[PDB]
Amino acid sequence: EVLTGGHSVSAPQENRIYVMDSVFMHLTESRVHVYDYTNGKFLGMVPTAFNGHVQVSNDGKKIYTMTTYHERITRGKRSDVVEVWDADKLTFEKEISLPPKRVQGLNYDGLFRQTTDGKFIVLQNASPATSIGIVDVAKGDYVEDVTAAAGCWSVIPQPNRPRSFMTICGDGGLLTINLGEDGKVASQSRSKQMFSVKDDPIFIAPALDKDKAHFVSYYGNVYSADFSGDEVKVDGPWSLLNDEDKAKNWVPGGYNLVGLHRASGRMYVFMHPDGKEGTHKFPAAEIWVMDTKTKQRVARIPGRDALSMTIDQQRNLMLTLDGGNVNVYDISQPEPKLLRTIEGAAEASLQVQFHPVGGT
Amino acid sequence: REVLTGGHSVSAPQENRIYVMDSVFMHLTESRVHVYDYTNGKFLGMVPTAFNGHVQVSNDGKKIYTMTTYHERITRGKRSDVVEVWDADKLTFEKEISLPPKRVQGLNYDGLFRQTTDGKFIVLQNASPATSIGIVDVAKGDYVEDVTAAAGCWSVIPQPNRPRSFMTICGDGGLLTINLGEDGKVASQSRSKQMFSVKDDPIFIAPALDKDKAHFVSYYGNVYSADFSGDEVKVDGPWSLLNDEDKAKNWVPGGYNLVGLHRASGRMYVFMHPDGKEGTHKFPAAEIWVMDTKTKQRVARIPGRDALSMTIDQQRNLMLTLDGGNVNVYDISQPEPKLLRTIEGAAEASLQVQFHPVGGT
Amino acid sequence: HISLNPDLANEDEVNSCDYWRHCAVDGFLCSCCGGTTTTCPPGSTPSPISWIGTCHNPHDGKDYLISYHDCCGKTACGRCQCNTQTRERPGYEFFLHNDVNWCMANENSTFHCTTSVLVGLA
Amino acid sequence: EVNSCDYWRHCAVDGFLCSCCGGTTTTCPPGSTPSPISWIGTCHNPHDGKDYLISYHDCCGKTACGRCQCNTQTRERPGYEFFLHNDVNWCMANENSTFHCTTSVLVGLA
Ligand SMILES: *NC(=O)Cc1c[nH]c2ccccc12
Ligand SMILES: *NC(=O)Cc1c[nH]c2ccccc12
Repeated sequence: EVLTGGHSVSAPQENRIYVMDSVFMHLTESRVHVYDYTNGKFLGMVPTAFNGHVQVSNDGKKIYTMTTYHERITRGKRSDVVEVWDADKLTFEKEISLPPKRVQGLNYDGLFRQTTDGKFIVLQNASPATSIGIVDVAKGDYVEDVTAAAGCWSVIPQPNRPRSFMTICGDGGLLTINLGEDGKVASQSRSKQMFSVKDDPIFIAPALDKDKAHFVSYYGNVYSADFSGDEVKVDGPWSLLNDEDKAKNWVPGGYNLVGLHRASGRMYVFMHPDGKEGTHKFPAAEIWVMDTKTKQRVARIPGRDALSMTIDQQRNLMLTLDGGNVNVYDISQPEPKLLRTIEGAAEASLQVQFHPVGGT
Repeated sequence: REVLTGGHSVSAPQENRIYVMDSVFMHLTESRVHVYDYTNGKFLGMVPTAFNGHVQVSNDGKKIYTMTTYHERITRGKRSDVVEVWDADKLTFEKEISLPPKRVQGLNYDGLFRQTTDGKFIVLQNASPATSIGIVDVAKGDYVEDVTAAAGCWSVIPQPNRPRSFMTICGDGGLLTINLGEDGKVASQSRSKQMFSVKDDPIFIAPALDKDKAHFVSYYGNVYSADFSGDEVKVDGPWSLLNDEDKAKNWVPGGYNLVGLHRASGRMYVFMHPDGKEGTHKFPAAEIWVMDTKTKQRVARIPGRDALSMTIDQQRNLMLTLDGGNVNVYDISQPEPKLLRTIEGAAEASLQVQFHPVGGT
Repeated sequence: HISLNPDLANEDEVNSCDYWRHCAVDGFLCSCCGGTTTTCPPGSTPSPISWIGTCHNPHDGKDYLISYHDCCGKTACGRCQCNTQTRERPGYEFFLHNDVNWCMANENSTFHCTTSVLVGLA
Repeated sequence: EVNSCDYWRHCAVDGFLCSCCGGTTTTCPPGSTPSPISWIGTCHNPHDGKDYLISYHDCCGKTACGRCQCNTQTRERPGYEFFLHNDVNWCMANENSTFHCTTSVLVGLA
């Protein structure tokens, strides 16, 4: 026998999921673990140094990582980068230099995103002053720094436009940025106030439809941003809670804590009882399934102590993640059905993602 | 009201400190040294050591030396093997000394990263995979040159009766002695007669080191010795650790840094387990045996607590043992060791603990 | 006033995630890492910036402003991990937010440990 | 059975089994590089009763796989018999020496 390298991942792209392991106890050795959701098989990994972030290109061909290096790890010059990796060979291809202010923090989806057309990576900076950075993938360059987004946080792409995204601002409204084909800001707009920052703060994680996004609040309300036009129209609140729910103080909690099944309009939310100040990141006692058209709950199931989720539209799947274990659900019907649990998928993960299959 | 400040020294005095080298094998690029107070189990601080660090304390007690590997982008880019000098009391980085890119990457046996008795030279194992011994001039902050005479040999046993001499174990079953000049280059060398049969009675590399002799234990529970009191090394052995009853139950040594010598008494400490056979030489200790090396008899046996590595302090008559995660503290001032406490969770994956030096001139 | 002076308290109390002033700590308590509540472990550097908030002191019944500075430039301490969230808010209220590395502007941003510095009455 | 530390070919593995890491016994996980050098073990085949030479090449240049850690020591010897020794990183001479996992390559009969 002869040991060989150069091999590709053994399972088709459509089977693959990506568990971003922060490895917080040893955060300089964060990595992405690649699994087959159909059978729990470990397929490979991508190293991501200190507090990596990850996404898969919309066309499914590449993995993008964002990380920080120093010449001697704990001393020496800092280098913040995006890296492009081949998705099938799990090999490094190119490094894109960033200014030394990329966000260092937990793996919310909205810190490291891309335009719908896949041509630009859109990332959150904090120095601690905030701005949004734009990377041109083809050119391998940082091309724009959106200072208009000062005091805002996170990136919500608009799936109905090629190079548009929104961010949540300190006024409780949304800033929309439309990039030109060069990755520079082509236009922008600011919504009316959507939510009260002081009285009903929202979780940043969107339940993202093709032309609208929903957000849940610390108190269990729902707000919406409709971007079917150039100007975003905002509304809310409606409550997730009926009177019985209120009596037990049910509220949302988690990190990447919501999802939307676009074909049905069902929104999935991690919930727990006995809510009070300080419980907004508690593990899920239940997953609630909400009909966003009727503004009413349709189902509730055990939460398995999950903290983060993600949805695959075309196979009607939901993954949930408790920090270490990934649960795979069929959501083709209103009540989710648990298919399997992948144990020990990570030591400290708050983010799982499917390999994209929908193309650009 | 309050202000967070840095620049502080370790809170407990040097004589209370021990160093647990945590390989963190599951995340080996974030290995580190954990500093503990052995008197009370208190965590005192730490030194980061990147990929598969090694550590020792300067003989004078002022500095911590680490050896590690960096790459420009960790898993890609140019390699830099280094020794770093850290202040022991501030646990701060002071200086990097560049090494050629072949420092040993491996488990933390003491003999891979040592110093001359006079403290002037760091003496380390290289493997490219060709083996040589590297010499670092601490005063100059320089790598001197490879000791190429040590090809086919492994590990460094300093001679505590000479300022700048050490030995290494060779693949012929003998010992090679190297005497450095004041510049850290080889001034002279010598080779002993065969001490042990490599094929028939391999020894563990860990020495039970006295001022002028070293003892080694074998995979089959024999004891060999190298006496370096005279001009050239005199070798002998085997004598057996085992009596008939021991042999009948197949007791043999096992572990990593698995032996120790209490110099003033001549007591040798060794981790042992029953049902020995091919492949059991790294098994955790069922027992610690205490041998009188003059009488060649066992004087005590106590539970091993699944220990794998140990170290001895001559100045306080102590033995530490380590099971990979927990440190046991023993008083060895009498033939039977007495367990004082266990420090739980001192490391995730450590095979080496060391005292901060006190005295020792 | 023992409740305001952690160095005078039982270490077991101060090293607990339930200690009153640790009400929005996400990270390893520096007092378990070779430092104290107000001193970085040896060889780690205070952050010049931090998240902030108020915590209620049940011992004297008053509310205090806390600054949750980090110590930086050493790898993760690993001891006494806390994830308390009282009055914590998302990154659109950035200085109340604790899911970011408050070592982010240090000379070396590697996160070592975090603590709770008492600024004064709220 | 091949993902178990007790599989007969794994008799001198100190490391993570590459077959649990997205590779196989004779192929590195994607994006990890074989070592040109290795330690060697002599392992007994329980089926045919014969001893075989196994070459424990590593896969390198990615951080620790963390799965299926083994520490078997049949016929393993210290570093003065260097190519029988498994307490060193056999990635040591690779372009990137970071250790990922260990393979168990059948060379042939002893
Ligand atoms: N409070 C802190 O600065 C520690 C902390 C909490 N979340 C993260 C994420 C990345 C690095 C450090 C972090
Ligand atoms: N078989 C191997 O190369 C894995 C291994 C076993 N011991 C060590 C120590 C350091 C690095 C890699 C190691």
